[PDB]
Amino acid sequence: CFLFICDLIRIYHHVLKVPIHESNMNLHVEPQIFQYELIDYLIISYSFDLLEGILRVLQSHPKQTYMEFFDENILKSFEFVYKLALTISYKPMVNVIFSAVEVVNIITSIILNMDNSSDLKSLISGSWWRDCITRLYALLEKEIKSGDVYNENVDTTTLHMSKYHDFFGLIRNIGDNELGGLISKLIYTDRLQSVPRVISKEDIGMFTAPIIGYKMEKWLLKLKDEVLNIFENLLMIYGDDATIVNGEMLIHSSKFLSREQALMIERYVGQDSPNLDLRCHLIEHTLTIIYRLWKDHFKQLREEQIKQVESQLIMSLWRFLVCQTETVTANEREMRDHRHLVDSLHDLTIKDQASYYEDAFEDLPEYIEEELKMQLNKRTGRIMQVKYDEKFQEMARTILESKSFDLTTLEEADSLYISMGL
Amino acid sequence: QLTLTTSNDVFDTLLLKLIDIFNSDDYSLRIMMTLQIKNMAKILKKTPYQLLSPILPVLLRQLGKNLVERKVGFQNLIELLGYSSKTILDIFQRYIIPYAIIQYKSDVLSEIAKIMCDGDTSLINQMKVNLLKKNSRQIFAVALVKHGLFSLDILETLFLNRAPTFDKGYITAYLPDYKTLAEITKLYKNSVTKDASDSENANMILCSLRFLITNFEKDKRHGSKYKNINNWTDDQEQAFQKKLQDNILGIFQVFSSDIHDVEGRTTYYEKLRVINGISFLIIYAPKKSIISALAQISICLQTGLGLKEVRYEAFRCWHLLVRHLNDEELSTVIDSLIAFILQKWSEFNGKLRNIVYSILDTLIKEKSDLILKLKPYTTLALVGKPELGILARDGQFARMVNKIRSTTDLIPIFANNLKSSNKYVINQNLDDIEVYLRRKQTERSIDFTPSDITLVLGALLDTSHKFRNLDKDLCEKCAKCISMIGVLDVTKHEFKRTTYSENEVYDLNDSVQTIKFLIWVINDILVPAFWQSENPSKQLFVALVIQESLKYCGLSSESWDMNHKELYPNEAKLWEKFNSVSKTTIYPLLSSLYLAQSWKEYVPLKYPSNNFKEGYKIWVKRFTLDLLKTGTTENHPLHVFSSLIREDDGSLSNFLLPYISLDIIIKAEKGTPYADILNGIIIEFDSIFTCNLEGMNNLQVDSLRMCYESIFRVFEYCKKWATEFKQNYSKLHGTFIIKDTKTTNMLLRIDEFLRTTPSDLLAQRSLETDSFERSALYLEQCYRQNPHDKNQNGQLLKNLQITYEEIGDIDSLDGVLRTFATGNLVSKIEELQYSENWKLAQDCFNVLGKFSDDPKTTTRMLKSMYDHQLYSQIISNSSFHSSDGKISLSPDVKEWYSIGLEAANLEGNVQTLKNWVEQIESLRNIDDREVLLQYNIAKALIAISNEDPLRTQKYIHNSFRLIGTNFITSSKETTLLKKQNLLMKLHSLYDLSFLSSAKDKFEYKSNTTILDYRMERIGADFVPNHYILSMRKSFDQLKMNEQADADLGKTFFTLAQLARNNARLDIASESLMHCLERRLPQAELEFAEILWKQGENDR
Repeated sequence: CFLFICDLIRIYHHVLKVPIHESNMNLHVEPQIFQYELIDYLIISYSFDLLEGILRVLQSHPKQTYMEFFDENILKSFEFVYKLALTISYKPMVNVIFSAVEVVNIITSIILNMDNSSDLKSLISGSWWRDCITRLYALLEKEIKSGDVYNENVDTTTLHMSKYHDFFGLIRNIGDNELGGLISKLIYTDRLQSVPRVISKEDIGMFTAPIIGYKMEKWLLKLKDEVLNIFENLLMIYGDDATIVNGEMLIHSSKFLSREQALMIERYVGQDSPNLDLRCHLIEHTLTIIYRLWKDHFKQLREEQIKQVESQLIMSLWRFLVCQTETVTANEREMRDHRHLVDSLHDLTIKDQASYYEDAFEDLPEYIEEELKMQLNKRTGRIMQVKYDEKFQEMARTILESKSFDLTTLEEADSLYISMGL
Repeated sequence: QLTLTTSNDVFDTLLLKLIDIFNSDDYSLRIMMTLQIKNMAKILKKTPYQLLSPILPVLLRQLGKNLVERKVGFQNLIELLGYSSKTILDIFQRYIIPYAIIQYKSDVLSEIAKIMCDGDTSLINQMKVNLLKKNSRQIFAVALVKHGLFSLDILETLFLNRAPTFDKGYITAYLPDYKTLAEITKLYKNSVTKDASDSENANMILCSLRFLITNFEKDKRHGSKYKNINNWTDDQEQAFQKKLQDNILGIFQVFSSDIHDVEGRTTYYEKLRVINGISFLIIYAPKKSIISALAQISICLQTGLGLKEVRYEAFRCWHLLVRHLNDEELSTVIDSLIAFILQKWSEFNGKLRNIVYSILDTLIKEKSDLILKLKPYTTLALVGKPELGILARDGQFARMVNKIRSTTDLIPIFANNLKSSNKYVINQNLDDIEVYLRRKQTERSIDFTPSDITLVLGALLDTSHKFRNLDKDLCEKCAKCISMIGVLDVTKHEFKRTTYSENEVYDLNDSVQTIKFLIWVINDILVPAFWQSENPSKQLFVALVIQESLKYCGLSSESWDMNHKELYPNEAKLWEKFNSVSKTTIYPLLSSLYLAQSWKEYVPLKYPSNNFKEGYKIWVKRFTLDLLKTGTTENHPLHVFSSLIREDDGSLSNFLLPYISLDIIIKAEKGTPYADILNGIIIEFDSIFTCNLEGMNNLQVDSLRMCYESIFRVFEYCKKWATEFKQNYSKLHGTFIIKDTKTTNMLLRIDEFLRTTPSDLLAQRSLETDSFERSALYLEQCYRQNPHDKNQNGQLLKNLQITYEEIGDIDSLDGVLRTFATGNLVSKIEELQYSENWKLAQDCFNVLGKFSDDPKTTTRMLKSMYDHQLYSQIISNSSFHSSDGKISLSPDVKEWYSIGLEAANLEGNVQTLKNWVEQIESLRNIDDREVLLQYNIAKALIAISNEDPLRTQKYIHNSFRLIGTNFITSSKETTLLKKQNLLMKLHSLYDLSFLSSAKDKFEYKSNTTILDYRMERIGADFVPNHYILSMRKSFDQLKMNEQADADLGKTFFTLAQLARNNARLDIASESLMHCLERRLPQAELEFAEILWKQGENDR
């Protein structure tokens, strides 16, 4: 079934290969039909979702039997369809990007949790990985902006989730399912036919809620968590040095960490979106993708590639070590006045969780809500970009301060320490 | 993020303030600035190089003072830019080597040699001396202004120690080079606040101009006294003004070279200092020398306005220019930026709107002579956009506005403005016409004189035909303006028709007609192309050609025009044949010295290698260029014109093709390659005709039509030239036209040129073109030259009737059918459908149409129905309705659907129109150019029944786009008779948008009266009258308003009394019977007139 869905997608060669920009003389005098486009969008989306489903039911088998699935043909076919999905020069369909990185996650997850790990790794050529990881980098350096998720804008920089493919799909419910009413309106429902019922393309789109943009940000932030999660996995696959655990996980991940801190501090604090926390989880996650790269894999972190990011690595670590001062929180009384400013949405979330959806949140015994006025406070600290968690302060400390490599000299280091105190 | 809120001046100043604290020797500031610069770069979607490259000529400029100490700072700058230290240095060598030299003698030039070449083993002496020779012009400039080195021994000595291998003292006599003057005047920094230093350096470059141009060979050494300003006597000021005008067009050539940088060599800092040099030459120069080269700075400031970051400095340069110049000379260039003001007004921030207000108030107070009565379009354009708000500013200007609108006839100055080239003025003219005609409809008195509206209609048709493959939007609004004009009466409205004229016949062998052709080609096309150019390279090439042609005409080198010579009566009477709008722009460049050969990269290509697959405009330019450089040899006066056709849009190549090809014709006794390359082009014509024509979509076949037309033109020009050559040979050289057997040998080669790739194939490759009169000409020529008594009249006729049945002529078609074509009886049947018994042929075709043997005998029935307005019978045909729906993808069925859509548009019935486009939208890829128009009109009508105004506006605008690109063709070639079939569809597209845009009956009644006013310019032919009234009928019975029904009864009564006056009471009755369900009290007389025209008298 996996081989059939892979060459089924290479039959549907042209859905994932529409060009970036059309002709200036591309006259939009046309029947403006959507029904055939809706058919093969459903074909491609359900096909990639079936690839994800085949690999998780193969993931659920007992761990001695994975060699009955994999051969050369599986990996060459998925290499083709993975180059097809995470596109470069064509318009990206985001529906297939989710499943096409979730498949890579299932692969790197079972490589870890099997016994005959070599005969997968011997079956995988390094060219497969160094074609995969560059596309994962190029996915990771894209932007997530709610005001132009659903807008059509400049390519390969904003994960945009186009208007003309906005439905759920098989595994996960990814949009608002605006094109689900048109699935039932694709047939005549009192007739036995072959050609589709005609759907006009320009009727859709009617403007009432940007909340749809917020939950699509939530899915795209989970997508970036997924990408650097499989970075975290294939660090652990190739613990020894290879072609692919090769120092650009300092460059791209440190670019990502530095910018998702910088425009967090410049733009997101006090914007009362629900997607702050996960967005300040990504930085909180990707430091660890720095950290064990720094601690356990320094032998490939080459001397030139560290100087490619000497700005951004040191600045990103410094925005964690700035939080050891902590004259901001220091009490209880004004921190809840901060979470009335930045984190009212999670107050609504925890009240609806407490009164409806959690067994332990009733008849609160004066130790379970002292835990709440501990953890909401450390949460709103982690949102306010001052006072992160202490463990991440240590992990950022033992890269900057520790003497594995001269990031700073001692007369350059105390020039950073004086900008906190110290 | 303080910088992110700024614009060009403040933005570059703040980027400099970013980088001088980037290198503020604290580690924390350096790492934080690297991070913020890189994030600021990536949130602008720019690499940090192209973020900081507009200030790298300023940033590391002072690093040339201190490069040996601040190696770590330049190291930080190169690791921030992400390039190598050499690659940013040879591209910015222009800016620091003029300061690396002139500083103290223990130079950084050894270190810049150490970077600019790798290692000591790469020899630094020759690379040092040729980088010194590379940008020596800027070094000379910096030596003259920034330090005042006005002594040649100072320059020579300070060169020869910095480079002991430097050539011949300095690179000799290169100081009065145009490039040195350009680099002098680029350093004119200026501001709104005139400083003592800003006057100091201005006086310094003015005195360096006085050093370089007026007495150079006298004062190569005695130059230390020229640094003083006020020791300049007035007796040598006119020598300065004389040497300046002979040394100013080439420095604008250097300016034109380094604005329009075709290789991406520099940023816009060069463009800024070019505009500063333009501003200096506006201020500190004589008045004549800017009136001289005005059309240089015109398309310099045009590219300055066009690029985004240099807009404000270019507006300030115009603001300088607009006040230092009178009114009768500013008319040449004012439209090209009034249009840019109006069409790009929206993105102007506060500062640009302030400087453009400062343009306009200066223009309306001090210089109202240009705006009010020298060209009145410029005030109505500014009043026509109330977003800008002219009238609230002055008020006294409105006293001139509210009378200058009335007293100025405005159509013929829309005429010559629509033949422009830049897109801004032909968006402004279209946005002004679509307001002007909207005012003239409700004014109800737009003129129709038996200053004609057909001038602007032909201008619009030429405009839409020019841009059939460029910018669909202005073809949309162009076709919308055509629809606002509507259909003209074919009798009392006619185009220009300038062929009974001088007729473009010019013998290029005698001088006395060669000079007349050159003055005509300068007057009509070269002088307009000299102004309306897009890049300045084309404007310089036009300047070169229009100089060298005058040098051929004996007017350039000898100087006579000042009226102190006066001994040239022949030359003055020759000069008089120009007109003043060409004289005032051709007068400066008599004494110009343009020299733009660009030789020895030409590769004369063998001919039958076709260039069709690239396009038409590539093909005709390459073919014309392969002609005129292989048959001319530098003294035949068409030689310089090759510089025009490496940047042509295809127009000028198409103009010159008959002349150079006819000159290649008249070379004899084969011998030379001149006839051999003739054998190159004949087979090239064989490459044109004997081609594929399938396997390509509707773009490459249109290019093939253009390739047809471009070489039909040379055939009719060879014929016209040979006939006039016989005529003026027998006219003046004696009377009896036979002599010498060599001019006859000239005349034989057109005869084997007009009989190569011969007829039956000119006609075949011309009736598909749609120039049907030309195809009729070739069909008759291949009738007579054929011995017609034999049986070749079977294959000749089945397309001969095609070349009459849409040409508008009938009485020869009916004469062709009843002579030598009397075999088949079906041929005798088809004569009925043009001779008043057409319905006798209709029901014969209907039962021939139920044989199901051929597809074309069905579309013959459908076209014979459509030509006789049987629309309800077309939509009820069983050839479409199998049971309810229709058949699949369409080889010839689309020609059926093109009818079946169109009649469904003309019979307003929402169900048979709605299931019809339900069947259309089941298709896959509608390739057909004709189907999609009537499809979009159909979906516009379905939306107009659903009471949805913006949706039907969207679909009618789609219909305007499709007509303005595809269906519309060139004017001034075709008639109005063949254009009328499209004008009726445009007049039926405008009134749907005009009736849909109405929210109440109060304006709907006014809309109906405006349309009934539009039913008076229509004329009195039955086909467009019935078509437009049928479309109002189809509107009024999809919109179920009661006022729409009261309109609908009126439209049925007007259809009835229309049709009974046109002897077509077959549909007058079945339109009048709709007025009885409405029960009008006027149908009792209308049925009496229908009974009277029927024949029965007593009833």
